[PDB]
Amino acid sequence: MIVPVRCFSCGKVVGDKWESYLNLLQEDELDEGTALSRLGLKRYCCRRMILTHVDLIEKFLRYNPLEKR
Amino acid sequence: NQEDSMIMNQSSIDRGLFRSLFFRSYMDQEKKYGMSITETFEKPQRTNT
Amino acid sequence: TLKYICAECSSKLSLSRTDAVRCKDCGHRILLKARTKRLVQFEAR
Amino acid sequence: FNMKLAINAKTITSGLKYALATGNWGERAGVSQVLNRYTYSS
Amino acid sequence: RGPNLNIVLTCPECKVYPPKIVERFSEGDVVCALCGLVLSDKLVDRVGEASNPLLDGNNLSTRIGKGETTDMRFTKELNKAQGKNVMDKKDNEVQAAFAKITMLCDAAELPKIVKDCAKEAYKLCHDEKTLKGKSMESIMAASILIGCRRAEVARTFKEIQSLIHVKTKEFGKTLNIMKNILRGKSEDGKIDTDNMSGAQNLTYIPRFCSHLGLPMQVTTSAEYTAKKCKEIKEIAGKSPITIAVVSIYLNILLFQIPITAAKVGQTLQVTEGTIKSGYKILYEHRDKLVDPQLIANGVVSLDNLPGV
Amino acid sequence: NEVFSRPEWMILTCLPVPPPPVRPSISFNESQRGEDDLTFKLADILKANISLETLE
Amino acid sequence: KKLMAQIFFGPTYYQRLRHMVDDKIHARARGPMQVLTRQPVEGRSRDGG
Ligand SMILES: [Zn+2]
Ligand SMILES: [Zn+2]
Ligand SMILES: [Zn+2]
Repeated sequence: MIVPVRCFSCGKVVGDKWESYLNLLQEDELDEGTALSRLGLKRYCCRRMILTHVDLIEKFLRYNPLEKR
Repeated sequence: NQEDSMIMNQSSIDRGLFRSLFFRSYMDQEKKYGMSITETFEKPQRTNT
Repeated sequence: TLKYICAECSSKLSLSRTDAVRCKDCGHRILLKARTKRLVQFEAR
Repeated sequence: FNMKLAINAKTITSGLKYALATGNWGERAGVSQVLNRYTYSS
Repeated sequence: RGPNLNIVLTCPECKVYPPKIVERFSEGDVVCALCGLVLSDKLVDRVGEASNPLLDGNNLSTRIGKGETTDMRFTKELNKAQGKNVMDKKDNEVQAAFAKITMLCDAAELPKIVKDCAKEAYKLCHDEKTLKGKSMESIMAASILIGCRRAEVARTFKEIQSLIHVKTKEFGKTLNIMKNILRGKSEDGKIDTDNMSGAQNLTYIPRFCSHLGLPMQVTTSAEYTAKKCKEIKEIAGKSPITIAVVSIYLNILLFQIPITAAKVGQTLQVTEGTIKSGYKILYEHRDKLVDPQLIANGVVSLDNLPGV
Repeated sequence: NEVFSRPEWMILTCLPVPPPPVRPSISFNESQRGEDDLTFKLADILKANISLETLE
Repeated sequence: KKLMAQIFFGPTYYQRLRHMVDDKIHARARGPMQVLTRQPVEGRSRDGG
């Protein structure tokens, strides 16, 4: 639903690189491989965590809140 | 892992690997048995229920 | 009385056992009960 | 003659609902089943 | 007047009466709460038929139908033999009345409870000396009218008369007779609440507005107007239908919906003169017949109401 | 068998009625009462038997 | 220590199925009996045998 905080295999913190990953892809016109290496994810266990992630939270946010303050 | 079994990583499980939700819904109605007997939603007391 | 919330217009209502289940503002017939205001503890594991 | 009683709307409504709510088609079985929603592929 | 045949489970050791008994459903045991002694073990939690004890009393019957293999000759004669039963004939009349009540209620798009109440009302008040010289049509309509009132979905006399062909004379007399029967049996063996009051004009407004297609905001305002409409003696004695319809018409012009008085009367079969005649009296109490929040907010202004 | 099985006894003249345990009455919500299928069949036999007695 | 053999190592897609042990484990020492046959009822959810 949202980017996992840590890598499952080794526990490296990858939850703080989602926005950076998206910025590299969009603004810098970098391919997925270069963006991951730029972010410092060398082990393919970390690469798949960010490469294969699906951001479903954005889809949920389209719905109006059930309770509004 | 013999005979179609497997070994999973506990650390990966702790971090949230293959961890899912589960929702169960319960339905109930205030049936009205004709014209006299009827039901209501209430917190019953041991002295009256 | 207890407080309920409309499922469409998000109106926060207060209903009694005699009041009919419906939104007095928009008329929607489904009301979501308000979340508890009492603290609930969770483990971060 | 009362047209409101000559034509009963429950015959069409009840028959279609019963045939769709249950599998029985008529008045074959298993024609209608509860849609699976466990996953999108299902 | 009969054998007791009653068993009370009490702990032989504790001897405290009445006892504290806990039913361990999962363990299927009845155990004393004080000492833990088990008083009864091996507790018990399609091979049956759905039976309704009240509307059908104690009547058990079975139908004869075709199977995987069957000759048509046998089915016809057996059905013919079954019909010619003297004892089952008496109950068939009540069932036949129930079937017609079901048809009338179903054709009216009424809820299931309304149909159930009508059937039950007929059964309770049938086979009585008072209601013997009254047409069966009036009996069914009165029960249906009674059933609607009980379920907070009360209808009008004209609404029910549209389906069941019965004049006002017999219907009103039958209803008064039917009401007395229920009231007599009620305390003797509840029945009515503030809903049973004849006027109850608040319940009709939501349905009348729906026919006109007005928004719920107009309907809510009409309810408030009708609620305060009973404080004026000059119109308090008017029929509930006129009170509700006139209140609806007043709010229609207040909110400026392009619906003329002719349409309001035509759809609800209320004379146009009555609508204008009633509106004139209500025009003198606009201050007390308009919601205060709505006027304060500014959605509706009293200046928008035409004056004569 | 003379003692136990005679040909005449294959024709039913008196019908034994099984006890309630064989045909228990179940309850779904305990405000509605349901009866076993055997109970209705026994009721049908009684209704038919009474009808025949009155007719004859 | 090194394993004398080399392991086929790489990522793979796996899916969690609906079958979980917590929804199948059940035991009964005693419990409710059927009204008709007076034998242990059927069903884990009803403390059956
Ligand atoms: Zn990693
Ligand atoms: Zn609302
Ligand atoms: Zn004890």
